[PDB]
Amino acid sequence: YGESLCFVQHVASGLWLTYALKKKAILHQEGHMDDALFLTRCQQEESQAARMIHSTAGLYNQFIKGLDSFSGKPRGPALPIEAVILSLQDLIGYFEPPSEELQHEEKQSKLRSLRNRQSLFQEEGMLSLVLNCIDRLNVYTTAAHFAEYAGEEAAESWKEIVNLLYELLASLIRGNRANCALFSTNLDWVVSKLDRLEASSGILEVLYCVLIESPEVLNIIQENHIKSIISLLDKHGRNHKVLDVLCSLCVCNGVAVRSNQDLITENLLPGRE
Amino acid sequence: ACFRMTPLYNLPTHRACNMFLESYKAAWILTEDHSFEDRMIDDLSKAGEQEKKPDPLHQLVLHFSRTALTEKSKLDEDYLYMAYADIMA
Amino acid sequence: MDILELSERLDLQRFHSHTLRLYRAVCALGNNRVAHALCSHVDQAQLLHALEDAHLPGPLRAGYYDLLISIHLESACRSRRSMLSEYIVPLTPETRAITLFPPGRRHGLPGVGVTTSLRPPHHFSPPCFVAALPAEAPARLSPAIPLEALRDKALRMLGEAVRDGGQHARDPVGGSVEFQFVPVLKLVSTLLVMGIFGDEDVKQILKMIEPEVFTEEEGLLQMKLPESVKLQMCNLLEYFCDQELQHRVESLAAFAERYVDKLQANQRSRYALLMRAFTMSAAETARRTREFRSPPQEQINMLLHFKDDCPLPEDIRQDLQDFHQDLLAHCGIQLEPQSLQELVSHMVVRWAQEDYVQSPELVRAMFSLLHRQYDGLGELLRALPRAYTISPSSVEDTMSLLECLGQIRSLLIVQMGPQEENLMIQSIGNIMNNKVFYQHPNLMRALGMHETVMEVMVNVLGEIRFPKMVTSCCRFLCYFCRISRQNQRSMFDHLSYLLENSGMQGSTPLDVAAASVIDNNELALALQEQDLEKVVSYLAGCGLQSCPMLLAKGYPDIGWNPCGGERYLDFLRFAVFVNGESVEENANVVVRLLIRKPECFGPALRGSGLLAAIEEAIRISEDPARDGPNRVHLGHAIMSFYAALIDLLGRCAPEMHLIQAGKGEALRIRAILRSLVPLDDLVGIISLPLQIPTLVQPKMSASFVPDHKASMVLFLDRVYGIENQDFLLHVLDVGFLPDMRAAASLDTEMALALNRYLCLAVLPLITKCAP
Amino acid sequence: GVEIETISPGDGRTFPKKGQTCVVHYTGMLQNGKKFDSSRDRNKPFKFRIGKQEVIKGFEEGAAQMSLGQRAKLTCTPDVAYGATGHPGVIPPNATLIFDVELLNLE
Amino acid sequence: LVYYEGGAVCTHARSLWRLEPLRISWSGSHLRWGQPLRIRHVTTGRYL
Amino acid sequence: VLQMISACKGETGAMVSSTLKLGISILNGGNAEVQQKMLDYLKDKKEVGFFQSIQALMQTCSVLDLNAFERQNKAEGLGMVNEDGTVINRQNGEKVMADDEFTQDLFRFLQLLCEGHNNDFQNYLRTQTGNTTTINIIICTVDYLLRLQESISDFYWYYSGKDVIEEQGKRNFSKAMSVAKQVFNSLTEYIQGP
Repeated sequence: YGESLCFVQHVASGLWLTYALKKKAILHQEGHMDDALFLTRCQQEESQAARMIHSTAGLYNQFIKGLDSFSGKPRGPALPIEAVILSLQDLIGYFEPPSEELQHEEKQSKLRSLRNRQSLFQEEGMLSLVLNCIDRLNVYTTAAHFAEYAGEEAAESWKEIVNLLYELLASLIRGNRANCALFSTNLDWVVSKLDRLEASSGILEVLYCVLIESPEVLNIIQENHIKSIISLLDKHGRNHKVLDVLCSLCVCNGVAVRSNQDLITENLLPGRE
Repeated sequence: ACFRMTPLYNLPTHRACNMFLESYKAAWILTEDHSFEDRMIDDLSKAGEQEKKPDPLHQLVLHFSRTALTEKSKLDEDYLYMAYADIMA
Repeated sequence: MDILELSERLDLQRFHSHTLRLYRAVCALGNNRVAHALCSHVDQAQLLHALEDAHLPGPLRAGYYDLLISIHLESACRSRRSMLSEYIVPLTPETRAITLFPPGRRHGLPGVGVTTSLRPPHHFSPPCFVAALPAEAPARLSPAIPLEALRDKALRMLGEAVRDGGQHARDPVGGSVEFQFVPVLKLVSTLLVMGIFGDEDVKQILKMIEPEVFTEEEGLLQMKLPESVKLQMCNLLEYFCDQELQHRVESLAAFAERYVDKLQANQRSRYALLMRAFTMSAAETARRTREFRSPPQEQINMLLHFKDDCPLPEDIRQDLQDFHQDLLAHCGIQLEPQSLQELVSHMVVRWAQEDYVQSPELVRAMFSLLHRQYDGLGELLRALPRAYTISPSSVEDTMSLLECLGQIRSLLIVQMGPQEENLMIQSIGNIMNNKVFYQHPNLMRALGMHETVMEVMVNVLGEIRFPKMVTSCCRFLCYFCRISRQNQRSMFDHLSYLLENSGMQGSTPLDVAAASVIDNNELALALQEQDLEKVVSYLAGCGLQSCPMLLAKGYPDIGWNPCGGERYLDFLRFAVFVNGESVEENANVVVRLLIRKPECFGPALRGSGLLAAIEEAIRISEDPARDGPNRVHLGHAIMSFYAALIDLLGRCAPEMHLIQAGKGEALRIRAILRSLVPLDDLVGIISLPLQIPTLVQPKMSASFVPDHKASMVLFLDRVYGIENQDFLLHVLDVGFLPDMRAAASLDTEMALALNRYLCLAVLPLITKCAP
Repeated sequence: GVEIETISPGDGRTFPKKGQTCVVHYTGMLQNGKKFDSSRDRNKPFKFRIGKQEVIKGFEEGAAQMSLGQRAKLTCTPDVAYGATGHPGVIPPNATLIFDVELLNLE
Repeated sequence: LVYYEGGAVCTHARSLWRLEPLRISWSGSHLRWGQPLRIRHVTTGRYL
Repeated sequence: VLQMISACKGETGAMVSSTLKLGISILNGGNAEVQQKMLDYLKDKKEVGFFQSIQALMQTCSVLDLNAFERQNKAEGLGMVNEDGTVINRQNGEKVMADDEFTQDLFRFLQLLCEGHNNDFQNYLRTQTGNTTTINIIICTVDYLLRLQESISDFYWYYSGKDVIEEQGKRNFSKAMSVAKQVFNSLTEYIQGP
């Protein structure tokens, strides 16, 4: 290792490979001494993490294949309900941060591991695929009537897919401010699905943690999206999930915007009911 | 200009009283050299005798051992470390 | 439903406690417009009966109290806490009789006496809702509450809460001792730092915290408190040590009046005494170098060399000797508990030997507190040069500027909105008509204004969304550079970002970079070489970069931008040459860093001649379709680029007494500069006649004005030069006289524009070659 | 058009005109039975004078018709006080305002 | 298509490649040069 | 003292200029338990980055180059500035070798890190098989040494024409040979170990 100066090579054609910022690999016939590369092994704790996304990705391309086979044609390949229902709470335990009772010496090391762990994953999918499967999962509203396209094993597990999907989406955006910046481009997608009557426990604390991490997302919400929050405030009880989010949206990094200050004193306050 | 720039009783008193303290700093408190620092540290050292709990200087040292391992590419320039490193130096 | 009944339902008080944090999130960061509106919602007696209520729960107990400070008196504490450490005292008659010790060697009680620090009022406005609505309001300010009734309610809660704490109640007010003592102390700390209480009602809080030493029951400090309530105690004792530091600088500011009032008549007695003392010849000028040679901030250091060179008598040396050792004894050294220097020194170690802390803020807070009162002398030494003294007839001018500085740093921590552009610029224009902006240039160095005006610039510079604010931010700075000159090098290390975002209509942030290199040679030759290739990087970019200002306007296409790179040379020329003397280092580095760039020159000599550009340029400026078809003109920028190019090569040459000497390379830049640019290309442009007005007057942004003619005449002068006469009778054959008789024809802006040329350039060309 | 109903009988002697300062110890309450404005909470009498365009025109004509010691009831329609949008955070648009007033002193 | 990039992509997941030979028995031994191998892709998972 | 260096990685600020005075202070005396305090604590942590801090911190030092010298040679003659001012010589400083105290204290820190004649530190300081990155400090110091000699050799060849040499040029020589005084033995207490 390091004293290698070796290249990879053919056994039958007998010719080496190098390139001609991204450099395309070719089978060049001239060759020069720019192929004496040194071998380096990286850290071994995330290699099985790189393989588990491969295995679950082979599961999820099957899930992309199977769901739209009956989406365009009504029914009056077997789907693996038991294989996808238990694949995700182990990822929830995998992505859940440790508690507050630890010392700062050993907890922040695992925190710095888990941040670049999800930053390692967000290059190869991991945040496009969740909405790429829920984009035609949320198109039906009922639990057993509109979800009769697949079967009773899907009509019974209507709910237990999406309450883990939105929990996974929240644990992606838990704390880190490097991957929530690309969810600023279709913020209407997270602010138009609140009163859909199913899985309201995930999306609210998705939207709670998208506004703590980065200030590049809160210059987008003007008055066309701020009354849907008041609508769920009046339509789903008196929560503490729904007022700390407005307490967090106004102030960021110790500086506020007053294009978001009196917009709730316009609506929520002078009604007094 | 040095031949006839105007003397001190031509500039007013409110301009003289500020020319005062800027040189008073370089003349009077600049030359004071005392050892106030050995008096503070042995108090926090002898505070271990009371009537395996951490000592008050070790609280400061374990404080400053973990204020610098934050998730940051640029380390924070603090108010008190440039004083206190000189103190216990 | 009662607020007394949310102590048992476990569900409605977790909701109602978080309605208040949204109520103080909207009434925060200096936002005062809904602070008026929410006063109608939650008002005065609803606060004031409920705070002196006692059966309230803990979270709501703290939340309403933090709400009542964030809704009313936090827009008034930022302007005082941001300027508590800056010290300006007037020399009013109340600043002549103050002792450091109370007369009657005992230490005085801190925080009281008389202070005369210039601080603006909080400007309280009465809240009303029946008023008529305007139209956009200019200014909306904090609601007014009678504090005369609240000044005792801020004390009585603490006064009976401590006799409760000495009685050691098991279930006290709010549920626990933490909810007993955290909210009312954070209440009293804001009014204590805002300065509402007088000097004998803070007598009572110093009876409160410590009734054993502060005498002119149980104290607050010797009970066992949790670690979350006594950081506001560290804040208020930090405030007490801050005004204890204020008393020292107030006393020394009185002594600064005292010592010059002592000696500036001894000085004129000395000058009148030795004005007629002609008994000394070789020594008279040596003692007159004390009189007329030294600078006025150098005689003050010459005055006080009495330690262990002093023509001053022996009756005037000892009052400051008794003053400064009294200041030492006022500090921690005794100069050979009983005071608050021994009160809180044994308090931090007392709290530290009790239990291990859990918090990263208290172990920073009181560890910053005790080093303060230990090295009080070192803290005074770093707080006194940022203190100034103003004659007391300028208070009515300076409180306006202090309110404006309380406004600009109330607005820098809000992000820029739709109507936040005008309140910025009329405030920094209210700076301009103040007549303290030019009387003293260095109190602003103590106030710290000259970086807060660019910290607001880097917010909007990081496209640009605020075109109004940039030419107004540099408007303040461009006049700030040339009121004095030790303000110049406070801006010099900022030049890695001052011209980093320069590559607009109006003024651009390169104007202040050009003002950073003017009017002195030591600000000119001390440029580091790594900050100059970035200018020619933009010049080599615009050497074939087209203009985004032209194709979006609809004007014809030229593959490079003449006006985009025209003022990149004006900064370079003022960086090279200042005030009649050439630099010997930077003039050597500018030329070879210029001439290995192939794109930084024009497209003609990159290879047609020099007149081949200008002969097309004049005719495309005459044709309306070839030109722009509103002030930006491709027919005048093409020649303005060349005029900015050539004259820098003219006065980047070294001087003439370095030509005959043994300089091995100073002749070589001269040789390569006569070799790349030819000589017969000069006589054509000096030979080209004018379109002089006669009876019309043509356009100054579309014709050949002599601003460009004023370049080649100095390019002729000393870097090419004249030695014999067969060229002398040819440089003035057509070059000067058909245009100087054109001046004679009407001897009208063009006429004086060419007399600028005639009385700036051509006469020092022929006076120096008159022999 | 504003309807006035007295509450307690007063003087009937002095009713104000232009060039007169006035004190009114007013309370405010909207039509759905909610509190929004008062001077009871102040312990201050509100001080203004008529003809300065200070109060809204649904109040400036009703404040010039009463006397000393007189408690009245004025029901202002939304057309005479902030018709379009109004003050943000105080009154919703086009809601009626009902004030029960009392003149304290000073004509 | 296979490329080569700088250091920002050099900490990602699919820049990693593994070594396995053709035979099954004792394949996890210390090899020498002259042993035919295969270059393993781990994230998408298709050989080069 | 070490992790506040390890989290710095390439900043020559003013706090480094006190936390290395503390390092001089706590490593002075030739103590061995202060060395065995550090060795196991660095080897079992396995966090490289302090050695790249020492890699980057010693090459950002100022040299006796002769283009930044003859300009302040002229600027030092300007004692009196107009508009009622004096030269702020302490605020201008010496622009030639302004980083003198920084590399003065760093080299005595690496001196007294190994003055105790303990050779696991000398094999450590050049060869770290326990970590994945060798930093090899000694040839970096000798490239610093040859940058020094090809600086001061041309400094001598610049004024070999003039016989009598005056004050400030030789004071600039003095505060350079004063840091040469310590970098000349800072690699000798790497080699006098057995």
